[PDB]
Amino acid sequence: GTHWFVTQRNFYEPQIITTDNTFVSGNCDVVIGIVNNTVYDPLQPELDS
Amino acid sequence: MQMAYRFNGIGVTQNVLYENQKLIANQFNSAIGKIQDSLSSTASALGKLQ
Ligand SMILES: *[C@@H]1O[C@H](CO)[C@@H](O[C@@H]2O[C@H](CO)[C@@H](O)[C@H](O)[C@H]2NC(C)=O)[C@H](O)[C@H]1NC(C)=O
Ligand SMILES: *[C@@H]1O[C@H](CO)[C@@H](O[C@@H]2O[C@H](CO)[C@@H](O)[C@H](O)[C@H]2NC(C)=O)[C@H](O)[C@H]1NC(C)=O
Repeated sequence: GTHWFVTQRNFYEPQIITTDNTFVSGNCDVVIGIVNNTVYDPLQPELDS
Repeated sequence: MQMAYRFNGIGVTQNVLYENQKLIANQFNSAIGKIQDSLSSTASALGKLQ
């Protein structure tokens, strides 16, 4: 309703959308139906150490 | 998304579909449209049922 997660296909188990479970391809204008949401980087708290 | 999961089934990543969706749709429409011409011209395909 407000926040975006990623699940597996056959069982609802939501997880935070990071750079580990997603892969980067292309840019924004080609994909039809794309949305806007932040993708979390796990390296940032280690950079804040 | 169903077509993307079919491509992920046959070992091709989803960005191939999501960057060529219009081309894939046009190819599918042409492939369906050839079938009507083939069935209207050649009536010997139904030899098993005949
Ligand atoms: C949809 O998911 C979001 C993200 O988890 C929920 O927002 C959180 O709700 C919990 C409930 O206690 C809070 O502690 C968090 O602070 C909320 N925000 C975040 C960023 O985690 C939300 O409640 C869910 N439901 C709806 C209807 O939006
Ligand atoms: C997702 O964000 C992009 C930009 O980050 C939005 O695209 C437009 O981008 C230009 C240049 O950056 C802005 O001047 C426009 O204001 C943006 N459009 C809008 C409606 O804000 C894109 O529209 C965003 N998509 C969604 C669904 O919010």
